[PDB]
Amino acid sequence: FEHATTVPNVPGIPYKALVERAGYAPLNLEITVVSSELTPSTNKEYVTCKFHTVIPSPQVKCCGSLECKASSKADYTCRVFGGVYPFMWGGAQCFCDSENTQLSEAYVEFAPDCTIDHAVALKVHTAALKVGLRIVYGNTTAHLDTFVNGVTPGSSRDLKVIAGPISAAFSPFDHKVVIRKGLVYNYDFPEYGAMKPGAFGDIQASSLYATDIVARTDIRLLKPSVKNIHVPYTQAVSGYEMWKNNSGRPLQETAPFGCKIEVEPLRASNCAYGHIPISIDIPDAAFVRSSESPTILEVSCTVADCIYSADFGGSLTLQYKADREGHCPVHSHSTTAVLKEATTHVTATGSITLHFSTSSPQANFIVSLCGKKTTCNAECKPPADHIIGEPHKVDQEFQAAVSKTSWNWLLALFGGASSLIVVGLIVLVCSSMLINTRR
Amino acid sequence: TSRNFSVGREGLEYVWGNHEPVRVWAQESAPGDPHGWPHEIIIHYYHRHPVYTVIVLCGVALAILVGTASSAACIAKARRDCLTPYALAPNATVPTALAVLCCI
Repeated sequence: FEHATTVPNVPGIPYKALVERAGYAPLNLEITVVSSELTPSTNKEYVTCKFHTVIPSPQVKCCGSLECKASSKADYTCRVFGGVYPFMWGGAQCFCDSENTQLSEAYVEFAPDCTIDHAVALKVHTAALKVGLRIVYGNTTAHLDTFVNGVTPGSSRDLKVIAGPISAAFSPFDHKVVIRKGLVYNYDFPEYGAMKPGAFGDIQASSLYATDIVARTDIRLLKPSVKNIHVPYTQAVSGYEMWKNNSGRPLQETAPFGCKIEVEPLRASNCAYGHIPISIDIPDAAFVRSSESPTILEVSCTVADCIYSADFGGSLTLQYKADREGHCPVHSHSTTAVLKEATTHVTATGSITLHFSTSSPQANFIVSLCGKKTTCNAECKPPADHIIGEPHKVDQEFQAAVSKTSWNWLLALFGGASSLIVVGLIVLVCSSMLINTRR
Repeated sequence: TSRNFSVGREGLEYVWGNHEPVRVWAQESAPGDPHGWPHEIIIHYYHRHPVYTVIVLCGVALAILVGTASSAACIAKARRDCLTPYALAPNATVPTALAVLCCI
């Protein structure tokens, strides 16, 4: 049998529904989102970290001249200097006086500690939602993971639950995402090849162990001044370090909907947003004939004292008369009241306590003890506690949220105005007919 | 120190140092009684939803105003066209039978 619900996507809150087939005893349905994963499709561009400025030993063909060449090393900078006469510990390093040429080389590497302290630049496409469900039908519990797309039939044994499309398309990640030691940032990194000196991504490589590193770190080779051999150079600050100082707070702390940002793989777990249209094809054997379940002769609902809060702030006793003992499913036929119980034991004459939760200031709902709908009426006072540590089990509607005293006053005012204008219209027509008969 | 943070029906998560996050949700504990006198009801629903309750109260004020000024306008129109068309006609006499039934 096919049942189409709409489960609120809040992890942990059970969603209760009653499936009634003609000729078959009502079955209790219980859908819980144990966990959720928002996994985007990732694409790694490059890996960046602090650069190691490698200055080789200066070359002095120092009676003659040297030529600058081209190398594939990262940010390979070269410069030829006119007349040097370099010194070391030992005096003059060659013979001709001002015919001495020094070649300064400076490229960029990956720091030795980069295998631990590095960032990964990623582009993430549309995200996919996957949920863990705890469908409880009858007295059988089934755990199962389904894709939230509307077509994939994730099934544990014989449940065949199809998770409909999520009502709201939400993704806490931007197009470009930076991952550094497990912390996820939304950064607009430069593309592969567009290295900006002094900014994030000034040194790029496909991997840490790659030999095709590309860099642009603004290395300016300066003319030596001192007599001792020297490679004077100046450089821009590490873009990785500058970004680390100005990174802001991660997505783990700036995420919406209480999302838990996790890595390996990148995902946003336990996000509370939207509604999921679940469709369950319950196996036939779970249902039982209407003859097998006990039949309620008459029942009546009295509600002890209720508040409308997140937790189960309500109590309810109903006196029933059953002709046979057995188990009967209990359900609240209302969107603003949810029962804590699902099945209960009925024994001839008895009374049972059912705890519920409400968002309206009225227990104005219906309860079914394996059929035999009965109505409750009471006053739900506001809770004394201001802050609780548990999510609200029921959403806040309008006709429910407005109480009956306020409804009575509103209808008194509006109906007074409407009756006033109706009396005005009737005296209008009566006076008009009197005038028409006058002349 | 002390820090004041606003909590709503959706919740709030705060992390203090190297502590596990703790989440808190706000209940509808507005001052007043939703089932008391109208002023207590208005206090409750103004603390809960101010703009909505202002809209509803302005709606009832407009409904009473436009509707008392409409029934009264129609009443005055009927009075005028019951007193003028032949009763107030110069040198004309209207006895009690067709005067006092609506007039005065």
